[PDB]
Amino acid sequence: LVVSLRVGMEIERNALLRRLVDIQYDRNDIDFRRGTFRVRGDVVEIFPASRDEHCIRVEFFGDEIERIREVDALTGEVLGEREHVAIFPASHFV
Amino acid sequence: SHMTIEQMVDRLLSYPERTKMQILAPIVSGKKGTHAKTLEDIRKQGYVRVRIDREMRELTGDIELEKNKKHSIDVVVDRIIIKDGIAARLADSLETALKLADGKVVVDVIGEGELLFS
Repeated sequence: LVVSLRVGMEIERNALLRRLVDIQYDRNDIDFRRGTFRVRGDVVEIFPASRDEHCIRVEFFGDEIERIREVDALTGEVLGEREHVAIFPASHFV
Repeated sequence: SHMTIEQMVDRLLSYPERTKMQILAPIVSGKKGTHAKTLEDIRKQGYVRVRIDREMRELTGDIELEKNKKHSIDVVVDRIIIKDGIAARLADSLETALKLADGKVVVDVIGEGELLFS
């Protein structure tokens, strides 16, 4: 059920979106809350269900992930750069 | 004159499959100033790529503009390819750009020119 993401991974943006919805993340372009994601063109930001985790920013170029960063969603600040990340379901009840 | 989102999306869908396009928010056009506050707000809103004076530049690159010279700044909202199912994504990206640039959007068709909608 985990959604694995890595730089250079071939996946369409909307394919990632569907998979996130499948694991109980809601699209919320109007909130920063945990267990949702927001979409800004070819950038998808995922606010993990886990406390103490950072927002994950996934940058697409066509059907390829080009960059994955840990960010502060409130300020846009980049806190880390990643090769591989994994998103687990928003609830343990799936 | 005042196009609907449906009209905008259907225009882009008239291009051949595989056509590359960049959806731009023309936030500043031919205006003097450093535009420091503008660049800060757009960086804070999580945008990555901008076109500043015809140069593609990244935000958080420490951008400084000469105050007494005119500048143009476009936010690169999305970079898409015409293909099956893109309709909703085009709509969303066009809407995002229109909100950013107070009702104007620019679509750069790679290999062709630009389309201005409003």
